[PDB]
Amino acid sequence: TYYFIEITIFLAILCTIFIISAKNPMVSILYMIALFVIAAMYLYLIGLGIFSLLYIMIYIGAIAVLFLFIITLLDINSTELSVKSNIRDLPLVLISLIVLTISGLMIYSNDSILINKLLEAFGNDYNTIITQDWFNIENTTLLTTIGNVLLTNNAFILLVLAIVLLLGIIGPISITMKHK
Amino acid sequence: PREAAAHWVPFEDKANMPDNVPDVVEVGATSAPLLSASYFIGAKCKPYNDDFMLCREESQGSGAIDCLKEGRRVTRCAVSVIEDINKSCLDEFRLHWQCLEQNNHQLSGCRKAEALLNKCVFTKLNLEKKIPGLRPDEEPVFLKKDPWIKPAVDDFKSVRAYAEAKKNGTL
Amino acid sequence: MLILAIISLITFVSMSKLSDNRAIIRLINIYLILVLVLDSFLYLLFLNNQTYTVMGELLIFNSFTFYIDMLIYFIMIVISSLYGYNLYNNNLYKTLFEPKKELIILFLINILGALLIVHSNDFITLFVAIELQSYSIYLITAIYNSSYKASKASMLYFFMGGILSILIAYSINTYYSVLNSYTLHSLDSLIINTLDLNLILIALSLGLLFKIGIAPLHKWLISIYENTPILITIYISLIPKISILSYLVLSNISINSLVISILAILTLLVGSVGGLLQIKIKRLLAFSGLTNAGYMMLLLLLNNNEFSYLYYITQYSISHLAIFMIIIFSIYYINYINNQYNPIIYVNQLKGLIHDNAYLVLSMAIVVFSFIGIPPLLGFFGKLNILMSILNNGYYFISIVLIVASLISALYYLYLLNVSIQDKNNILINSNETVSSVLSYILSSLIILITFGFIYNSLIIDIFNVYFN
Amino acid sequence: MFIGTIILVLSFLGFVFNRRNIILAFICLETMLLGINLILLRNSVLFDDISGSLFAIVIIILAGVESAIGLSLLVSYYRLRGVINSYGI
Amino acid sequence: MNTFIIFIILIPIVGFALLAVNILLAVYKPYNEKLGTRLAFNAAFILVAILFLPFDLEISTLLPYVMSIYLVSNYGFTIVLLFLLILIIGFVYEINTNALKINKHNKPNTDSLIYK
Amino acid sequence: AIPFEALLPYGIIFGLLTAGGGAMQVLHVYRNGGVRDRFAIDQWDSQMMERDLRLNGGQGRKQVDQATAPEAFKHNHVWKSERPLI
Amino acid sequence: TAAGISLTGGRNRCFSEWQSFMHCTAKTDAKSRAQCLPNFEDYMECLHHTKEKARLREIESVLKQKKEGLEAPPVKVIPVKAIGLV
Amino acid sequence: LWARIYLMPLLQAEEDRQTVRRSIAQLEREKEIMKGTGFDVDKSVYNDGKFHAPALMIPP
Amino acid sequence: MIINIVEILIFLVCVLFSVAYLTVAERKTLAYMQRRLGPNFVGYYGLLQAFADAVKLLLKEIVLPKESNYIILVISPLITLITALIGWVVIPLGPGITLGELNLGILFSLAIGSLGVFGSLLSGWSSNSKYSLLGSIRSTAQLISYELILTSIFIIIIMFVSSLNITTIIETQRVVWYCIPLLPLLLIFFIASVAETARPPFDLTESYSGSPFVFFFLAEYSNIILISAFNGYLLLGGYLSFNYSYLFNILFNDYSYVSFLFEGLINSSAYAIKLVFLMFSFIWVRAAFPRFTYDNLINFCWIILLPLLFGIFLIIPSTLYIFDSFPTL
Ligand SMILES: CCCCC/C=C/C/C=C/CCCCCCCC(=O)O[C@H](COC(=O)CCCCCCCCCCCCCCC)COP(=O)(O)OCC[N+](C)(C)C
Repeated sequence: TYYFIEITIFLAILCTIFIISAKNPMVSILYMIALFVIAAMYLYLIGLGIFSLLYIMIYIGAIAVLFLFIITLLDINSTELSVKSNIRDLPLVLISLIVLTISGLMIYSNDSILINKLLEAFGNDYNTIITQDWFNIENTTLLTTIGNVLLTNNAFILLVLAIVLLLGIIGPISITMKHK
Repeated sequence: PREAAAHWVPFEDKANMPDNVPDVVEVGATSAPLLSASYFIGAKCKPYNDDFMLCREESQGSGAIDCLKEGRRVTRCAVSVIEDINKSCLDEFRLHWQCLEQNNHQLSGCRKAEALLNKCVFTKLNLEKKIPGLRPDEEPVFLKKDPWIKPAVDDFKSVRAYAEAKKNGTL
Repeated sequence: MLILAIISLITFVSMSKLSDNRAIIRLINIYLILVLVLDSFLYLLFLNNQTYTVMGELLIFNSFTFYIDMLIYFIMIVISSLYGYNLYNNNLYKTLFEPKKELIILFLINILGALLIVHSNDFITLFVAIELQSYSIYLITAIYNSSYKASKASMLYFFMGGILSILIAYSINTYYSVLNSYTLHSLDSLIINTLDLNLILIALSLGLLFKIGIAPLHKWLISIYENTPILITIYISLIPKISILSYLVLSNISINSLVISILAILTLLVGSVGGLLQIKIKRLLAFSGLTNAGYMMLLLLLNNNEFSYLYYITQYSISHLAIFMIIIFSIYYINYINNQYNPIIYVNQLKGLIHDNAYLVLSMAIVVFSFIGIPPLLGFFGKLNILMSILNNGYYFISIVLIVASLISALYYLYLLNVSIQDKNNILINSNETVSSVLSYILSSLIILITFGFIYNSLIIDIFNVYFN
Repeated sequence: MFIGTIILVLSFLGFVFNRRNIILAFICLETMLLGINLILLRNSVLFDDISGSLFAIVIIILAGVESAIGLSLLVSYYRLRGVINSYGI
Repeated sequence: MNTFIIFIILIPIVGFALLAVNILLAVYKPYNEKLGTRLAFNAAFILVAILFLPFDLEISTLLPYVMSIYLVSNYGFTIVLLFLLILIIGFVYEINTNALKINKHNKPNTDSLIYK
Repeated sequence: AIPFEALLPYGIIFGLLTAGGGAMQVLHVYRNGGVRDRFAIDQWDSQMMERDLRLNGGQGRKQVDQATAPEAFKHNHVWKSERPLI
Repeated sequence: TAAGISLTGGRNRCFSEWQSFMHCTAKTDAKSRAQCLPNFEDYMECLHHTKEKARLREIESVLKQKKEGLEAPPVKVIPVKAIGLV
Repeated sequence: LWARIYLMPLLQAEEDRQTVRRSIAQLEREKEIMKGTGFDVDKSVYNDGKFHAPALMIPP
Repeated sequence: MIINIVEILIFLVCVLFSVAYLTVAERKTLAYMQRRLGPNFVGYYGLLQAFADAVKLLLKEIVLPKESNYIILVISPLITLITALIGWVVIPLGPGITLGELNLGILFSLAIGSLGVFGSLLSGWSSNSKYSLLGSIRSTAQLISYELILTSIFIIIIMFVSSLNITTIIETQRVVWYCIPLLPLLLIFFIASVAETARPPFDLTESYSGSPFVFFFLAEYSNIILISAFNGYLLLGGYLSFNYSYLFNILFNDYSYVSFLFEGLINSSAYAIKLVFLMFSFIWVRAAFPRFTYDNLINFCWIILLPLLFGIFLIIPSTLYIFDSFPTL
């Protein structure tokens, strides 16, 4: 049970390709819900069990529900993935795939050197040593510290965020009412 | 400080202390005896423990190696407290931490055994259980009569010993 | 005190009827005036470039940012006067210049999000404020929803703002992955030498800059500015420009960058020669904004660029504001009103404007020659003080490209003049109803600033010398 | 960093070469935000701090609000045109 | 290897088994008679699920606070008070505007009977 | 009055959940070795449980109380080596 | 801010190197910053472990080519079932 | 809470001695690995002279 | 490994029997409320009738219409079956007796309850008819609208415990239950629980064959007992009846397997008697009341219950503030 992270990486690739090539618009949206589940798997896998259920609650249970709710009672035309339509795209898809992929891998590195910048992204092989220290006396888990720092050090960010939630109330109402 | 996830595998080390540092014998008490005698370890070994953590504060970052000589003495003084409490109060110390291994190691559920243990240790080992930072006009929690938080089931050996200490006049 | 206005306002607007909207805006207009007048004495806090950080190194308040918030309030007073006052009392201008119920809500929320960018110190304050102002521009674009062009423009602006917000988020977390930090106060003159922060900080600046309309990605914004109605587009052209550029000028993370110099050369080129053969007045008017944002991308390369910036900002703001208000006024004299949201489109529709209200053409000529940079007017000293910073700091090819770009851009500025001073067959003699006293006084104030504002240059340089040094 | 980088890149290119409908563009936007989340939360775990977790919990809320705003924007796009084209807006 | 994951994998085994039992067990035998544009909708239908999400995002924003409630005592309390009241003001916007109503288009036609 | 037939399927629901809870409690106590479960475990108490598994010798929560620790206790100490996190 | 706050609310893993670098940067003005280059280096490889990855690759390159391998007090791996077995 | 901080230095001295022993063991181990080949294993990669536990071991 | 799989198939046999007999119980008490007998035709006193119905409906013809996604239409039953059943882990039948003791149990119980909306909405896209869509729209709109106030009541209750562990809440409720101070919240939570299953007090959209029917059927009553379990742990006492320390000091003398057996019997008998009274009240409110228009329902949730809930958000931390009573982790 070593290669779990590699498996989630591969399954996420495959799920995005099934997102962007799908018969029916909501077959594509169910593949997105599956990608959210693969994400939450990776987040529990890395050690963040809190966030995975936050993803399942907020992204799956509200955003995907809103999205499916939109696709139901609105009319959306769709062409399917013809080969006549989209292999005119493929040479720039290949060039931009390799370039954007390498370039996203580039900025984790500090060299003057171009491909020493690149292959330090693959210098991964060393197993981190986890030590126990007995300095912490209480059950401050991660949600507790998020609640301490949203509320003391970044209280202003929480209140500007309240203004953003207010805007998310006012705006959709203001569009779709047709006042008398 | 962070905990291991995503396929940690445990490993241990076939080695020894170097000759530079002397032998120190270890604490062999587990969590219920350690939690039982925590306040008496803290009552006797307060200046030793505080000199050890003051060492760790004073020479920052060196840490481990420059504070070994007092990490020796905190372990030895706690071992002294634990064998002291064994040879005087073995049966009710055992009564206490055998209560404590049920009830999620909650100190809230073992009041009638800890009254017996505090009385023995205070008259024979002459160490008192105190909670600091508690100003007056505030009652300590393990002294109060009819607390709101009672355990599910009181242990049978400790309520029997508590009643027999009532009728002996021990307590 | 914006927060007070929003909190008061949506409470008050939910209970008003739609008959009261215009009067509500008048109330807010006067409110903002007394926030300028009764509360600007806070400039005394910022003596000798004393800088504060507020909310735990979260917001940064210096005198630069104080000037920027004063400028944003002045412009909001002008724009809210344009919504809250009638042009004429016809049954025509009531069906043309009509505010929605929730328009001033979104205005004040956007002014809030625009202030929390310039006043920002950390990256999550920057992010949250960028999305606050971005959602507000989405909804200000989409609020006149009985219009095909504005609906299509709001959808386009949603997707093109979403990409360039995810690029900012990628750059921020990419900066976090190499430095356990959020501040650019972390940088402090030594880290930049021993660390390659070039790709990070330049990708940050680029993701911030493509929302202004810099040159490879300019056409989508020109289409949004042509498709929105004429009152909305004077606000959404100005406010993200001055907020995002006032962030990127205060934070000097692209000093002597080759990419920003490439895109500044390209911006000056494609804005000058892009709007030459164009026949719509908002198109013509938006490529002017493209060039004048290029002149700011120039100052992004600079260290210590706060005079040239702030002068050319209030220059461009007054000139921009006045040239949109003049073509609001020319709608009374055109022979053809289409398109209720956008009643004047083609620039040949103002053709006989010297024979009907010649002093509107005097107004127009003044602000157009200040766009060109003619020395008695205020735009000249803006271009002059930009050149004094470009040449001081070694950008010699950039200087000649600036000069050629201004010469090419003078053609389509003067095309407005060339159309308006011309013969027309049927001229006005006698018109019964009058333009708004309150609202033509604003245009005259904006002209008198442009023409007679060179008087106060030495006063302004001395007050500059004390509060920023 | 690999999973967040590749979901962001593949999500971006699926957004760019979308010619088939409009809601693929919405869901590619949301999966881009997911990939940004993945990269940041990994960095927070590796650096032993909450501040990446702070920016991640804030960008969750901002992604939700942008979905609500933009889908009301699509509904108003649809009000006057009772059809959504396949080629795009 | 806990008793948590046998559940996660075993509930599908339950389902896969039962719909197998029916598909394996019952008659198919269909035919034509057994087998077998777009409508418009009111604004409150789409409105309930669009405005649902900003309240849901607030409810899970309280979730970091109510776990940290002891540590931020007297201070995070007031920050949360201000947060809640800022969102209560947008809610009183929403119910003052009568947004979520679907209201009936035909009245008793109140207008009176006048003559000549 | 009271229909016994109406409340008998409630009686079987009650009996099934009662017998399930009782059988499950005895299964938990048999797993622990005669004591109750720990229903809320800290990071501190997680580290304390692994330390006591190290000290007692093999057994789960045998809970030795000894004066001074054994000989193999100084040598059976564990670090955890976690994989690259790709 | 949340400058040095960890997941448990304590100080993060590289807090002490960062606080040493800030102790450096507090008592220095510019023109004199070239001397606190080592502290910053100590911070950066605290973050990313670049020099330790280089060093461990240099030592693993040598232990791969030995027929002898390891003549040392070795390290044992256990299953999680057997932390304190013997 | 006061019980746990009475217990803290007692276990901290423990894990400190375990850290010192296993780190000096690993140091001597890679010294016994790279005998012959001229290479400094005692040298820290950190520029400060403070002691540090090693990390990032090769998987077994 | 023998231990945990025998434990989990004991838990599965208990809960999947008890969701079957809940059906037999609702028919019988609906009958006696209407002054007639329930079923007595199929068992000795009417029992194993849910078995008779399941035996017959696993013999029933499945019709996949002209209009339909076939795959979507038969795995929407399973995704609603599986997430209506997955939430049965975290409920305790005693202190620490769950199928998985995780310290974030309410976050899990709250995340699984939001996964249950899809098999309504998604299965509207099955058999795409213009009336087969907007009925699912009204269904999912009501569903999300009432899980809002469900989540709200949860977060109000966690203001007293400050822990997302579930048996920690029940051990916290030993001093007093949470219905006794917050009895309006018991009324609000009961009606939100009735709405969240779309019970026929709060039903509008009612007003397949075989496997897609029996999966929806089992998911309905598993949701019944699951939200009843949520009510039982965070609002009533979970497994708590009385002290029972004095009775044990009379009866027993030391810890034996019969004493743990007796204690588990008492704890899960208390939990089951809460749950059984709650399911009786579900059927009892089904018997007595007509149904709702969609507008009465949306007006009810968004205009009546939610402002009152905002008032509760303000009032309860303020009284935890006035007396310096903040709960510690
Ligand atoms: C009761 C008064 C209430 C407050 C009124 C404030 C309104 C804000 C309006 C902004 C747009 C209108 C232009 C006004 C320019 C003001 C110049 C100035 O003074 O800005 C200063 C220099 O600006 C700089 O570097 C560069 C600034 C460049 C200015 C270039 C335009 C020149 C011509 C127009 C300005 C002169 C008009 C004077 C007409 C009598 C920098 O900030 P300060 O802390 O010293 O501000 C103090 C102003 N107080 C005292 C009125 C608050």
